Amino acid sequence: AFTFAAFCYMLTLVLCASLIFFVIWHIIAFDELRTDFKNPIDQGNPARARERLKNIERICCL
Amino acid sequence: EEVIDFSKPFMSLGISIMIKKPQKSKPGVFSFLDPLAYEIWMCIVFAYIGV
Repeated sequence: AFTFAAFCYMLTLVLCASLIFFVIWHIIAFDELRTDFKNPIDQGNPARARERLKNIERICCL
Repeated sequence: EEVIDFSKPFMSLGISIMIKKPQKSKPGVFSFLDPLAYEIWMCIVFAYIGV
């Protein structure tokens, strides 16, 4: 029957979706980082270098 | 019965337990939680956390 442990399990079940969301966000951000890294890292254009650096910083902050 | 003769019992009985009558217990510290079971209180705490 309903008890303290069952309620704990329900609440953890609801809160584990958040962890799944967080890890999915992690892997998406790291896939973007890989797309930036494995792709040529030439920074000849100052604007391109600044944009890439700010993207990296933004993802790290996130 | 080996030396005298009895009648059929006029009163049957047996061993039993005597206790002091339960009294109005002196109220305990934290008797204000008694209306709800401890499990309800803990579920309340963790529902607060979860919300």
